[PDB]
Amino acid sequence: IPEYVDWRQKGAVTPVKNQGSCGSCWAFSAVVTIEGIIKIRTGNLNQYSEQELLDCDRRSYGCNGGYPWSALQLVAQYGIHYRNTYPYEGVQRYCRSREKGPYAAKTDGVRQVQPYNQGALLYSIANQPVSVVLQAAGKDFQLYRGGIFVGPCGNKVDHAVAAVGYGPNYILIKNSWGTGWGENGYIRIKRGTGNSYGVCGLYTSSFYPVKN
Ligand SMILES: *CC(=O)[C@H](CCCCN)NS(=O)(=O)c1ccc(C)cc1
Repeated sequence: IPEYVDWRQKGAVTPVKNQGSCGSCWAFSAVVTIEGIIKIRTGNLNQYSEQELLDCDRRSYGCNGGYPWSALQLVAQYGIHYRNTYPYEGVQRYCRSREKGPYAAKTDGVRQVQPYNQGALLYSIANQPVSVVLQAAGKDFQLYRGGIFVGPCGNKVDHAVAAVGYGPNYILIKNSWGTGWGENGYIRIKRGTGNSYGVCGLYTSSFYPVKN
Protein backbone atom coordinates (compact mmCIF):
# COMPACT_ATOMS: atom_id res chain seq x y z
CA ILE A 1 0.00 0.00 0.00
CA PRO A 2 2.47 2.51 -1.44
CA GLU A 3 3.13 5.77 0.40
CA TYR A 4 2.02 7.46 -2.82
CA VAL A 5 -0.87 6.65 -5.15
CA ASP A 6 -1.26 8.51 -8.45
CA TRP A 7 -3.26 6.87 -11.24
CA ARG A 8 -2.58 9.77 -13.61
CA GLN A 9 1.02 8.71 -14.23
CA LYS A 10 -0.46 5.20 -14.16
CA GLY A 11 -2.41 5.78 -17.38
CA ALA A 12 -5.82 5.43 -15.74
CA VAL A 13 -7.41 8.88 -15.93
CA THR A 14 -7.84 10.94 -19.10
CA PRO A 15 -7.91 14.72 -19.52
CA VAL A 16 -10.26 16.82 -17.38
CA LYS A 17 -13.79 17.86 -18.30
CA ASN A 18 -16.65 20.17 -17.29
CA GLN A 19 -20.31 19.36 -16.66
CA GLY A 20 -21.05 23.01 -17.44
CA SER A 21 -24.35 24.56 -16.36
CA CYS A 22 -25.55 20.98 -15.88
CA GLY A 23 -25.95 19.56 -12.37
CA SER A 24 -24.51 16.21 -13.46
CA CYS A 25 -21.49 15.72 -10.92
CA TRP A 26 -22.67 12.13 -10.56
CA ALA A 27 -22.48 10.72 -14.09
CA PHE A 28 -19.02 12.23 -14.61
CA SER A 29 -17.69 10.83 -11.34
CA ALA A 30 -18.92 7.42 -12.49
CA VAL A 31 -17.45 7.41 -16.00
CA VAL A 32 -14.10 7.95 -14.30
CA THR A 33 -14.75 5.13 -11.83
CA ILE A 34 -15.77 2.49 -14.36
CA GLU A 35 -13.12 3.93 -16.68
CA GLY A 36 -10.28 3.36 -14.21
CA ILE A 37 -11.15 -0.28 -13.53
CA ILE A 38 -11.71 -0.85 -17.25
CA LYS A 39 -8.08 0.10 -17.87
CA ILE A 40 -6.71 -1.67 -14.80
CA ARG A 41 -7.16 -5.17 -16.22
CA THR A 42 -7.58 -4.92 -19.99
CA GLY A 43 -4.82 -2.33 -20.35
CA ASN A 44 -7.07 -0.12 -22.47
CA LEU A 45 -7.78 3.46 -21.39
CA ASN A 46 -11.16 4.85 -22.45
CA GLN A 47 -13.43 7.90 -22.34
CA TYR A 48 -17.05 6.87 -21.85
CA SER A 49 -20.15 9.05 -22.18
CA GLU A 50 -21.67 10.72 -19.12
CA GLN A 51 -24.31 12.32 -21.35
CA GLU A 52 -25.73 8.83 -21.88
CA LEU A 53 -25.87 8.27 -18.12
CA LEU A 54 -27.89 11.48 -17.89
CA ASP A 55 -30.45 10.68 -20.60
CA CYS A 56 -30.76 7.04 -19.54
CA ASP A 57 -30.78 7.23 -15.74
CA ARG A 58 -34.33 8.30 -14.88
CA ARG A 59 -33.68 7.21 -11.29
CA SER A 60 -31.29 10.16 -11.14
CA TYR A 61 -32.50 13.68 -11.94
CA GLY A 62 -30.03 14.40 -14.75
CA CYS A 63 -29.11 18.05 -15.24
CA ASN A 64 -29.51 18.67 -11.51
CA GLY A 65 -29.29 15.73 -9.11
CA GLY A 66 -28.23 12.08 -9.20
CA TYR A 67 -26.57 9.06 -7.60
CA PRO A 68 -23.03 8.17 -8.68
CA TRP A 69 -24.18 4.77 -7.40
CA SER A 70 -27.11 4.53 -9.90
CA ALA A 71 -24.84 5.27 -12.87
CA LEU A 72 -22.39 2.47 -12.08
CA GLN A 73 -25.15 0.00 -11.24
CA LEU A 74 -26.74 1.01 -14.54
CA VAL A 75 -23.60 0.23 -16.54
CA ALA A 76 -23.04 -3.14 -14.88
CA GLN A 77 -26.68 -3.96 -15.60
CA TYR A 78 -26.75 -2.60 -19.15
CA GLY A 79 -23.49 -0.93 -20.16
CA ILE A 80 -22.06 2.38 -21.37
CA HIS A 81 -20.78 3.89 -24.61
CA TYR A 82 -17.69 5.88 -25.61
CA ARG A 83 -17.71 9.66 -25.21
CA ASN A 84 -17.49 9.83 -29.00
CA THR A 85 -20.55 7.73 -29.78
CA TYR A 86 -22.24 9.70 -27.00
CA PRO A 87 -20.29 12.89 -26.35
CA TYR A 88 -21.46 15.21 -23.57
CA GLU A 89 -23.74 18.10 -24.53
CA GLY A 90 -24.88 19.23 -21.09
CA VAL A 91 -28.64 18.73 -21.35
CA GLN A 92 -30.59 15.64 -20.26
CA ARG A 93 -32.59 13.98 -23.03
CA TYR A 94 -33.93 10.75 -24.55
CA CYS A 95 -31.92 7.59 -23.92
CA ARG A 96 -29.86 6.83 -27.03
CA SER A 97 -28.20 3.75 -25.54
CA ARG A 98 -30.32 1.32 -27.55
CA GLU A 99 -30.53 3.56 -30.62
CA LYS A 100 -26.77 4.09 -30.43
CA GLY A 101 -26.30 0.34 -30.89
CA PRO A 102 -24.05 -2.25 -29.25
CA TYR A 103 -22.50 -1.16 -25.95
CA ALA A 104 -18.73 -0.76 -25.68
CA ALA A 105 -18.13 -1.01 -21.93
CA LYS A 106 -20.03 -3.02 -19.32
CA THR A 107 -18.89 -3.84 -15.79
CA ASP A 108 -19.63 -6.86 -13.60
CA GLY A 109 -20.99 -5.30 -10.41
CA VAL A 110 -20.89 -2.38 -7.98
CA ARG A 111 -19.77 -2.20 -4.35
CA GLN A 112 -19.61 0.60 -1.79
CA VAL A 113 -16.82 1.47 0.64
CA GLN A 114 -17.69 1.60 4.34
CA PRO A 115 -18.52 5.26 4.94
CA TYR A 116 -16.47 7.26 7.45
CA ASN A 117 -13.15 5.41 7.29
CA GLN A 118 -10.14 6.94 5.54
CA GLY A 119 -8.17 3.71 5.97
CA ALA A 120 -10.91 2.08 3.90
CA LEU A 121 -11.17 4.80 1.26
CA LEU A 122 -7.45 4.64 0.48
CA TYR A 123 -7.28 0.86 0.12
CA SER A 124 -9.99 0.87 -2.54
CA ILE A 125 -8.47 3.97 -4.11
CA ALA A 126 -5.28 1.90 -4.13
CA ASN A 127 -6.89 -1.03 -5.94
CA GLN A 128 -8.79 1.35 -8.21
CA PRO A 129 -10.18 4.89 -8.23
CA VAL A 130 -13.54 5.62 -6.60
CA SER A 131 -16.50 8.00 -6.77
CA VAL A 132 -16.76 10.17 -3.66
CA VAL A 133 -18.98 13.02 -2.49
CA LEU A 134 -18.53 16.16 -0.39
CA GLN A 135 -19.42 19.78 0.35
CA ALA A 136 -18.82 21.99 -2.69
CA ALA A 137 -21.68 24.44 -2.16
CA GLY A 138 -18.53 25.69 -0.42
CA LYS A 139 -17.55 29.31 -1.03
CA ASP A 140 -13.91 28.38 -0.46
CA PHE A 141 -13.71 25.10 -2.36
CA GLN A 142 -15.38 27.13 -5.10
CA LEU A 143 -12.44 29.54 -5.16
CA TYR A 144 -9.64 27.00 -4.76
CA ARG A 145 -7.04 27.86 -7.40
CA GLY A 146 -4.46 25.45 -6.00
CA GLY A 147 -3.51 24.23 -2.52
CA ILE A 148 -4.37 21.86 0.32
CA PHE A 149 -7.97 22.48 1.38
CA VAL A 150 -8.58 22.26 5.13
CA GLY A 151 -11.55 24.64 5.10
CA PRO A 152 -13.29 26.02 6.18
CA CYS A 153 -16.12 23.77 4.94
CA GLY A 154 -19.03 21.68 6.23
CA ASN A 155 -20.75 18.29 6.59
CA LYS A 156 -23.56 19.03 4.13
CA VAL A 157 -22.58 16.69 1.28
CA ASP A 158 -23.96 17.62 -2.15
CA HIS A 159 -21.43 17.33 -4.98
CA ALA A 160 -19.78 14.21 -6.40
CA VAL A 161 -16.20 14.04 -7.72
CA ALA A 162 -13.38 11.49 -7.90
CA ALA A 163 -10.26 10.46 -5.97
CA VAL A 164 -7.29 9.60 -8.20
CA GLY A 165 -4.53 9.40 -5.57
CA TYR A 166 -3.38 10.23 -2.04
CA GLY A 167 -0.21 11.00 -0.05
CA PRO A 168 0.94 10.62 3.56
CA ASN A 169 -1.16 13.77 3.99
CA TYR A 170 -3.08 14.96 0.92
CA ILE A 171 -5.91 13.21 -0.94
CA LEU A 172 -6.17 13.87 -4.68
CA ILE A 173 -9.54 14.67 -6.29
CA LYS A 174 -10.71 15.06 -9.89
CA ASN A 175 -13.38 17.77 -10.17
CA SER A 176 -16.16 17.92 -12.77
CA TRP A 177 -15.45 21.61 -13.43
CA GLY A 178 -13.06 23.02 -16.04
CA THR A 179 -9.26 22.94 -15.71
CA GLY A 180 -9.83 26.58 -14.71
CA TRP A 181 -10.37 25.43 -11.12
CA GLY A 182 -8.11 24.27 -8.28
CA GLU A 183 -4.83 22.97 -9.71
CA ASN A 184 -5.73 22.32 -13.35
CA GLY A 185 -9.10 20.73 -12.57
CA TYR A 186 -7.37 18.97 -9.67
CA ILE A 187 -7.61 19.67 -5.93
CA ARG A 188 -5.69 18.28 -2.94
CA ILE A 189 -7.61 18.00 0.34
CA LYS A 190 -5.91 16.99 3.60
CA ARG A 191 -6.32 13.62 5.33
CA GLY A 192 -5.31 12.42 8.81
CA THR A 193 -6.83 15.05 11.11
CA GLY A 194 -9.35 13.02 13.12
CA ASN A 195 -12.36 14.34 11.19
CA SER A 196 -14.16 11.01 10.70
CA TYR A 197 -16.76 12.54 8.38
CA GLY A 198 -13.67 13.91 6.62
CA VAL A 199 -13.28 17.60 5.73
CA CYS A 200 -16.12 18.64 3.41
CA GLY A 201 -17.75 15.27 4.15
CA LEU A 202 -15.52 13.41 1.69
CA TYR A 203 -16.01 10.23 3.73
CA THR A 204 -19.82 10.05 3.65
CA SER A 205 -20.56 7.71 0.73
CA SER A 206 -18.14 6.31 -1.86
CA PHE A 207 -18.25 3.72 -4.66
CA TYR A 208 -17.35 1.30 -7.46
CA PRO A 209 -18.23 -1.29 -10.11
CA VAL A 210 -16.48 -4.68 -10.24
CA LYS A 211 -14.55 -6.32 -13.08
CA ASN A 212 -13.34 -9.88 -13.74
C1 LIG B 1 -23.15 18.37 -8.41
C2 LIG B 1 -23.97 19.21 -9.32
O1 LIG B 1 -24.17 18.90 -10.39
C3 LIG B 1 -24.37 20.50 -8.63
C4 LIG B 1 -25.79 20.98 -8.70
C5 LIG B 1 -26.87 20.07 -7.79
C6 LIG B 1 -28.00 20.84 -7.77
C7 LIG B 1 -29.04 20.01 -6.84
N1 LIG B 1 -29.98 20.82 -6.53
N2 LIG B 1 -23.62 21.67 -9.07
S1 LIG B 1 -22.25 21.71 -9.16
O2 LIG B 1 -21.66 21.67 -7.73
O3 LIG B 1 -21.58 20.75 -10.10
C8 LIG B 1 -21.93 23.39 -9.88
C9 LIG B 1 -22.13 23.55 -11.28
C10 LIG B 1 -21.85 24.84 -11.82
C11 LIG B 1 -21.33 25.82 -11.00
C12 LIG B 1 -21.07 27.31 -11.65
C13 LIG B 1 -21.15 25.65 -9.65
C14 LIG B 1 -21.37 24.39 -9.08
